[PDB]
Amino acid sequence: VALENQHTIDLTD
Amino acid sequence: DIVMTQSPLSLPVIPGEPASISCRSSQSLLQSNGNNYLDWYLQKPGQSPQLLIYLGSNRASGVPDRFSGSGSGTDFTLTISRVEAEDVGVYYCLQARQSSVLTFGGGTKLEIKRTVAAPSVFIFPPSDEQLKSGTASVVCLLNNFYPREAKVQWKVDNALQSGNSQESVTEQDSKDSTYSLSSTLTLSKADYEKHKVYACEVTHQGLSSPVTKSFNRG
Amino acid sequence: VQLEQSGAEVKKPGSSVKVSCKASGPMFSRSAFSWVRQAPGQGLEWMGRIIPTVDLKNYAQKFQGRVTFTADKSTATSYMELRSLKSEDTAVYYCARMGSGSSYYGMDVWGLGTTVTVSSGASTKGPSVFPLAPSSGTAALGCLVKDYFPEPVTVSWNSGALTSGVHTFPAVLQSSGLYSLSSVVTVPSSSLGTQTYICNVNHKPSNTKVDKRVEP
Repeated sequence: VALENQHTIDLTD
Repeated sequence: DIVMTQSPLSLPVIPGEPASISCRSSQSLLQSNGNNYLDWYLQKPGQSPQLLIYLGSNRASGVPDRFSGSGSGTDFTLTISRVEAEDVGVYYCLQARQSSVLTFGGGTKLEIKRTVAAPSVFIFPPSDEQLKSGTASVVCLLNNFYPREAKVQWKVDNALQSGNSQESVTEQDSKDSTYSLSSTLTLSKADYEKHKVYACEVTHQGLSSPVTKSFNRG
Repeated sequence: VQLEQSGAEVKKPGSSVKVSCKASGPMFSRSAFSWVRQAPGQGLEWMGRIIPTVDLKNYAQKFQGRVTFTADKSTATSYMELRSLKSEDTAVYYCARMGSGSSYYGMDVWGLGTTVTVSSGASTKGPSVFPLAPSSGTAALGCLVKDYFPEPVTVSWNSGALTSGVHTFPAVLQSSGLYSLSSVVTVPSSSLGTQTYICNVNHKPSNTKVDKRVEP
């Protein structure tokens, strides 16, 4: 996920 | 992708004085959220790495305030305002600009420049138990010296030995900042019993002249 | 210990090794886990990460194709499997926890590391422990921990009651392909007649524990 890769979201929630 | 430079490779610092370590990235580490994704890690001798600074300038929990990270973009600096003996180890920088790609720098060994200390030298004959198994190990110990440079010369019946010894050296001690060195001379039991005097000759800048420890038998 | 790793391993060239990293339930569910290795005397190298909650994996380019991370959500354990092993893969492999994405604030919790040795002589062998006897105000004594394989070994003195003055040296690889290590301690010379000194040598790859009394 591009968002997670740029430190914008956290895929653990 | 992204290459991390760290300099210097090694950094000798007098206790109580400041140290500065540089880290260079081939690409800016500044993200769209304003954070620079550059961490600093410390690996003390015999231990796992531990986080010291995260995201450029943030101290990890329990890290004293004499550690500080600075910089943005491509040039970063770890400063220790006053070095102490416990700080010895290898410091690594690390970029995490993309969460999916992490890269370490090459590391910087911090050396505590304590005062010169001559080694205490001890020599150990092989044990009875080992001699019964057909081989003889003679061990020479150079204990608690500084700096690391030291030369060990094995002499058997005054003959310089070559190719039959191995040595290793501890990392700098976290309390007194010294090194120790262990050298093992290995012979067959039959060769050991051919000779009489086993000597370890030690050269180190803390000594007035080379010191020799030896024993008779074998 | 917040992150528990599996024990030391020795494997033949070309085979595979699987290393585990167990976290608490709550830690596992909120974390990514990096794998970082360190060859003997070398620096740290990031191999990749897994986010167990979303079964997401990223691999360092150098390792793409022969590393696989997996996770067991029911036991809060993630796994690193490295295939087609080469001599260059002999290293300590560390598990390190970190936040995902916007929660990344460094790899703040680290495992103790797992020593993996790649060797065509892939046979665990227990050490021989020999005294380094004192004699010849401060005296030195020790234990010689010889002819074991693979790394690592740990040494304590008097079951850990004696720590001051203790130096355990890095092992050397002998010509036979087996390791040898010495551990020494300096003590008051006056103690040689009244204090017993015992080194406790633990070589877990062979489940070996040895106590050696070192008499002057």
